[PDB]
Amino acid sequence: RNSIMVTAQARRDVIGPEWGPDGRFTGYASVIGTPDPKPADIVNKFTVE
Amino acid sequence: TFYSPKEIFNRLKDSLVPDTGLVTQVWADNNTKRMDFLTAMAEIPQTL
Amino acid sequence: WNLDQENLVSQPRHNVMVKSKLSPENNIGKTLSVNPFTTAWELLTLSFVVDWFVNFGDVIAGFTGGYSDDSGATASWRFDDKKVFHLKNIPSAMVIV
Repeated sequence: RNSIMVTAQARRDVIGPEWGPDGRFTGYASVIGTPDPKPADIVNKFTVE
Repeated sequence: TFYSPKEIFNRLKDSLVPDTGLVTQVWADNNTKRMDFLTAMAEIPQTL
Repeated sequence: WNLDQENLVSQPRHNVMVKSKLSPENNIGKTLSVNPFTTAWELLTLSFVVDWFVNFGDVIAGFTGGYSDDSGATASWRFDDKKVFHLKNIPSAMVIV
């Protein structure tokens, strides 16, 4: 059961691996329409002269 | 959201300051060592 | 900002060092030299040898009077901090400083 916990916690892969061919799903999330884009992650750099 | 790296650098640069306790301790240590050295070299006249 | 940590913590490596020299007042110069003859004894002289030895003796006499020197000290810091912060209730948000 705790193994299934961790499996269900293996979710959050925005769109998890789809439902198994026999429904044998994994940590997975189902999308409705075009998923919302994630904005680009930025970098802030400074140089110590 | 967060600060800019340059602002953080300014904060850190203004924040740095020598530690009085550490400086005092190192003065004490070097003072003890220098007392030992000076006492040790007091016998050079005996060598000559 | 809802950072999981509400206070930025920086751990520097702080250096405190003091060193002194403590040398006397003497003539540690020319006297510290190789044999005036070494391989040049064939210049026959004894007066010059007397001069060398009397200079050495006078130098070794005039060293006791004075003894003092100075010291130096350095204050240093070096940063190597790379911290992370959860957005509170949003671990997906990643902030690296």
